[PDB]
Amino acid sequence: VRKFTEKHEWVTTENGIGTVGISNFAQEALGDVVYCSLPEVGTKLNKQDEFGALESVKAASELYSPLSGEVTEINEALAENPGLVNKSCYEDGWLIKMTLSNPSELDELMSEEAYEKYIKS
Amino acid sequence: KRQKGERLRLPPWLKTEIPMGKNYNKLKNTLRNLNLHTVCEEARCPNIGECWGGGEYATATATIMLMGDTCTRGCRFCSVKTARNPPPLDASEPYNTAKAIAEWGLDYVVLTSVDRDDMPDGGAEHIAKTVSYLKERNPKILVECLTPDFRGDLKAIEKVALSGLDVYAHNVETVPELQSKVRDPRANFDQSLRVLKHAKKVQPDVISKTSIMLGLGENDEQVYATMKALREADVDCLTLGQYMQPTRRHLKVEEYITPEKFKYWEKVGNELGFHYTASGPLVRSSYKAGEFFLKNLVA
Ligand SMILES: C[C@H]1O[C@@H](n2cnc3c(N)ncnc32)[C@H](O)[C@@H]1O
Ligand SMILES: *C(=O)CCCC[C@@H](S)CC
Ligand code: MET
Ligand code: SF4
Repeated sequence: VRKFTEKHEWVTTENGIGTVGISNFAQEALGDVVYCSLPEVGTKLNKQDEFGALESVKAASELYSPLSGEVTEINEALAENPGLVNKSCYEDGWLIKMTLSNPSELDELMSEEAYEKYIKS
Repeated sequence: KRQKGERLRLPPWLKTEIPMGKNYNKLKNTLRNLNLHTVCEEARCPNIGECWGGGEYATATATIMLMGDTCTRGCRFCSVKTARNPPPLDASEPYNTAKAIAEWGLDYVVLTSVDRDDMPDGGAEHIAKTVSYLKERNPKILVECLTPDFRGDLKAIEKVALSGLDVYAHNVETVPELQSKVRDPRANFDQSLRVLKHAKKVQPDVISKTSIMLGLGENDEQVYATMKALREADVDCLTLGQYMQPTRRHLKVEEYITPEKFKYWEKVGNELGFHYTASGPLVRSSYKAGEFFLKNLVA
């Protein structure tokens, strides 16, 4: 169960924890990622709040929150291997993990098959 | 210090958006159906969103890359794939290219290609054929060709300059001092200059054009000497843009040139006598080439 945002961010939930990353379409557009600006653990985010940024060799994009919640963990493997988000955007290349202050916000995100039509139409 | 020791952070004036929209997917669908490639995609150009699309309500264009997506050369700045034995030429690509441009309705079209040093004529006939199919379907259409150097083969250059094109483009890329560090060693400044000079003598009515990348370690004295040598070779148009690292395994940016400094280099091009000088950080050889041509050469 993977939902998407209009800014090409995905989220998956398990045990009340949302794992946030960027889609495969976005990382392909961005290229080889070099630096990931991630928020400190404990940051309280609102939906669509700008919580970070990604810098690639030939591109840069901002990261916007798909949910309202509190940041619980950041992917520490991105400091030594930032290329994980390019070739593991849905698994090892995740960015942050957060709580869900308002789980009903998941209905505002599009499904995985609605997002493929979103980028192809 | 600034590269090969550290990394320079991307300045804000180089950030672009993820390509998106209906025009962008229309162009993509056409290219995949016809088995065509673009330099925009393979060189990972940051302007794809702007050139290919818009808001869905604009004039979409893209620079088709002929002769496959795999080059025989390994330029240290170029993210186009490299292989010693590229696949053979698709003879229908010159014909399918004219179909894609007829579909897009372009009045101005830019064509380019990978280098095919494995080909006896460097693929010049394959390029010239695409131009002929375009002019056959639309004689008034304006076509610009960003061609390889053909390793200085004068017969290969002639074949392209006789195809009927309007603009003959070939990029010098960098200053003469950095040719061996930046380009594939099969290219050099004197050879690139010989290409642009010869196309004029093959067809004196075509417009010659070349591009330079800044930020690879050159200094201003070398840049002005390069621009000065280009006017003495009778090159009409000039493009200057910021070099940007396309892949972590390609060259690091030595310096990020400010926007004001590109505006200065536009003035130098006007002082030297270029018919137009497209200058700016995100400017590339094909970037808004139609606008620059029509606003400056038909004016
Ligand atoms: C196709 C044209 O686009 C330019 N080009 C190709 N790759 C890059 C890059 N990383 N950065 C800047 N310009 C590039 C070259 O000038 C080339 O000739
Ligand atoms: C990265 O800067 C690649 C630039 C490619 C320029 C193409 S799209 C036009 C010639
Ligand atoms: C896409 S690279 C530019 C055109 C040609 N392949 C050259 O380097 O001369
Ligand atoms: S000749 Fe050089 S710049 Fe042109 S496509 Fe091949 S590698 Fe890229």
